[PDB]
Amino acid sequence: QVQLVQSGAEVKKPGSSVKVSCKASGNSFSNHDVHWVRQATGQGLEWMGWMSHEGDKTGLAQKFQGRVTITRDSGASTVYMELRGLTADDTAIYYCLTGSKHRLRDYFLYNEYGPNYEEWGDYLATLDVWGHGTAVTVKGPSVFPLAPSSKSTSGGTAALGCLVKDYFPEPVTVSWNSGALTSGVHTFPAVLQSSGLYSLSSVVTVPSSSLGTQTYICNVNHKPSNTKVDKKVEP
Amino acid sequence: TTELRDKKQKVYSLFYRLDVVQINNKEYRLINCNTSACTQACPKVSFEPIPIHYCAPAGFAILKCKDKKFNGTGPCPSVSTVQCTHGIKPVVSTQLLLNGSLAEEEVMIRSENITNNAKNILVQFNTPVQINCTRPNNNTRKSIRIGPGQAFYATGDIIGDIRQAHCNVSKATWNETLGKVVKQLRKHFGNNTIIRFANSSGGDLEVTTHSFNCGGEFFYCNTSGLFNSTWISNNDSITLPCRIKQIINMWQRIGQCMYAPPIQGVIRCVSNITGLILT
Amino acid sequence: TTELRDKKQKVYSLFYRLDVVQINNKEYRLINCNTSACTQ
Amino acid sequence: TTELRDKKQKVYSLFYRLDVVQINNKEYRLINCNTSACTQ
Amino acid sequence: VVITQSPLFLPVTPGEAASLSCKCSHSLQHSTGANYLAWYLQRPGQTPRLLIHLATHRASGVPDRFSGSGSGTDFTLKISRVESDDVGTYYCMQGLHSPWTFGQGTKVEIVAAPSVFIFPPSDEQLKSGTASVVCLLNNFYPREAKVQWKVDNALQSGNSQESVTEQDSKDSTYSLSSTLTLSKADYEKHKVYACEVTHQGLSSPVTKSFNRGE
Repeated sequence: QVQLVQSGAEVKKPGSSVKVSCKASGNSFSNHDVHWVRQATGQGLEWMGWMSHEGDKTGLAQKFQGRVTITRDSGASTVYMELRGLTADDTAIYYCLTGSKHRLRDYFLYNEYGPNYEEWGDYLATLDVWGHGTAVTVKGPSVFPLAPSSKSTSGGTAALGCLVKDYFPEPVTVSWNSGALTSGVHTFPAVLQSSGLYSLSSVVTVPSSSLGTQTYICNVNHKPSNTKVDKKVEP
Repeated sequence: TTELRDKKQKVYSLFYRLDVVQINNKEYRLINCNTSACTQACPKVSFEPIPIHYCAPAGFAILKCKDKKFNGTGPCPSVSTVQCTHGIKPVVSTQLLLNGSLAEEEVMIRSENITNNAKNILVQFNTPVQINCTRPNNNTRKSIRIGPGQAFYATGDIIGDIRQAHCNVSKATWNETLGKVVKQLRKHFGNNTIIRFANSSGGDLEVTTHSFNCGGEFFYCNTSGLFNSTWISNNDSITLPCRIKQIINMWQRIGQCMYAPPIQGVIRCVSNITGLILT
Repeated sequence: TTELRDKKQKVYSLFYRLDVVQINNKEYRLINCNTSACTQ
Repeated sequence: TTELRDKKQKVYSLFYRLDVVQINNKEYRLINCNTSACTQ
Repeated sequence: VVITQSPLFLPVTPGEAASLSCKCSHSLQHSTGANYLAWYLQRPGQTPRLLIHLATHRASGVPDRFSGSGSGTDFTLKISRVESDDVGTYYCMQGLHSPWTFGQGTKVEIVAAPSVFIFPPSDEQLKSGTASVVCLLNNFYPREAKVQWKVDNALQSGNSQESVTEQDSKDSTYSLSSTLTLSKADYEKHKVYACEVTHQGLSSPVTKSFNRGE
């Protein structure tokens, strides 16, 4: 159970470059191949490149040809992946990970006048340990009440919420009544608006009965801007 | 590798642990490869000793004493001469002399210097001492085509009476002859001395055990079973444990080797101990 | 194989079907190689 | 390639520039190899 | 070298079997006989877990209800007795041809009409010159739903955005919110604001509306 540690989240301008680093407990990149895989929100896994733990082989995906450098310090203590010419398409979580290989011999022809001619070839076997990833992203929100009304109430239940409008960048977190209210909460994924700012809403269904007596406060946290908002939602 | 210079072929073969050595299942190595190259003896050629006669060119004479007595050097009352020598079989062996000529009268003791212990002592018998040696292994020869063209004879499988090869000696005969030898010894050391026999001082396997030929196969026998006795002041049969080796060094010529091909079927050579090589 | 004992090169040549035999485009073999070496 | 006809070994040695010639650090060649086999 | 996974989306009744296809344009069999194909499950919020390696071998600790088969170009992952822990995206990955590549994934998941709620813009937001109206579709299944915003019955387009939650683990439903955004000026030129909703569970579309002011 090797543990991989990755460098922290970064925000980068379109056109710049990121260099992500990774360490493995017990200096395991000496003995186990490193891979890089990325994944954009809601999208598939994309293999980026690798280096053999022998340090005698590197390879990249076609898409990263000319874009990416994979390197390691001496003694393989830290591994690095540099991606240049960033665009919004490169906004993703970047994973460091390991895997095994079966270096099988394909071509071979024995020679009866000395050594033979060998041509080894590395073939990926498995992907073992995944790092936690590094989020690379290529204004604090306004918080408005979604007030419970007759237009949000039926059958003894009312809906109410908070609209978390116009923030950048991701992420934002929302709780209700300091975490005390969790049942019937739906906090929706953010949407990216034309302006380049995000918005989301959080709603909760509660007994209509309780509107006169129970207080509802949504707690909104946007760490990037150090914005912390508590908004009371009234009928 | 086979004839097809491209892909190899996983094969197997048997090898005595006297031929191979551990590197560093486990990894092993042909012992010769640390000293020199090794050549396979042709399967057609044999090693059977053949009687050879020697002749001198005109102007030179072959002189031959017929004196039954001889100290190893000195005047011979009865001298004859011959065209050529009698047929002598080139029997290469150590310690125990095989298929030689017999002595007349009594057992003969010959040495460059009896008083010096650094010299050897030659002992020639009067009566052939039978020795019968056996290798009870009806083994096969899984020959492998390690060309291109040239073929190698590997060791197939070993089946039959899985017993260690050994030699059979008539014990009473040995005791009797040994005694006759001791009589001689008495005659050059005194009528009040004690004679003890023991094995060699160990060291190299070739000088330690008994090396002799036997139908292409090379035997190494523990002659402790023979040379273990004593004499004072004034069946039965013996089994001698033997070992087999495919890689050996002849005449002690370092820098070279020779691989004898295995022989199919049971082997059972026969010889007669005619002399000894004591020290 | 060539003189450059490190990298090889692909070549071609013509041979009569009386000289070569099918193994087992297709694979063929110089007929002599099953009997003995050959000298130029 | 040492005696162990299987695995090679990295070694080094000194050679006069009168003995060797550049091919095409840099790559060099024993001058004799373009003319014949050198026997020691 | 291309990989196609099939189906793209697979709903499975709890306890029933599932069968996933991964096909490659080129054989994944090495000349030694091994097929370098692997299957991975990625659950929501997690890094991928290896299920099957070398086409047919379960990975360590993988329950025996997962099994892989296939050779050459066509490969299968069978899951017997599917449960909520098996929900997520399944990726195959070829390891024979450099550069190595993941498939695009098969999404695996386990009628309810939405309850529809509408929220006028807050007085505080209006103060700042913008009006967002929010429609909530709550606890519906299947995931396909359509929201159409009307303003004085005029169809709106290009001024709204929607977001859907992940499947609720307890009731197996989805919820969706849609937000219509207008300037204060446009918002104050109209009276009826309406969210019209279409879903498999509704025999005819449902409209939630309010009148600006009251």
